[PDB]
Parts: sequence; C-alpha cells; structure tokens
Amino acid sequence: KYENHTVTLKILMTLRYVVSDILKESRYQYTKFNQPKSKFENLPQKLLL
Amino acid sequence: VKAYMFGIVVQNPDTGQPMGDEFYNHILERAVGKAERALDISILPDTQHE
Repeated sequence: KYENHTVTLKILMTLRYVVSDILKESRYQYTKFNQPKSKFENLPQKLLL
Repeated sequence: VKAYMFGIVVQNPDTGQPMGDEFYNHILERAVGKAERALDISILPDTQHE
C-alpha cells in the first residue's frame, strides 16, 4: 500500500556509551589496617564517554 | 558471650588474627568471682571444712 510514500517515525532506543578518554585514571592506597600485611588496591577511575 | 555480641567481631588491627577462647574463659572465671563477691555467696560446687 505504501509503495511510493514517505514514512516518518518516532522511536525509543537503549542508551550506549563508548570511552573516548580516561580522566584521573589510577588512584591508589596502601591499605594496611586490620590486614595480615600491606595490600594495594585500585580506587575508582573516571571516564569521559 | 559471642552470641550477645552477634554481628560484632574483635580483631588485632595489625593481623587477621582474633583472640582465642582462652581469654574469654579467663574473663569468665574472673567475672563469676566478681558476682561471687557482689553477693556473699559461693556459687560453684565445692566442699568446705569449717
């Protein structure tokens, strides 16, 4: 029925991101309290999407 | 005692080592003596030569 016609739509789509740059990449801490020995842990990174 | 402290654990911060029941029994033995003097009573079964 719509062989030669222009169809227009409004749509919902799921959100998506990709990483363009890494900002404040690595943050650190020598956690020692209430541990058998010293441990190294990586704190949250910040991402620019 | 641990049941009365449910959800709480005591540890040495320089280790991952808690304290043993030896300490708890030592506390309890002294503790029962404390109540044994708060009242002029002898609580554990024992023989007496008066």
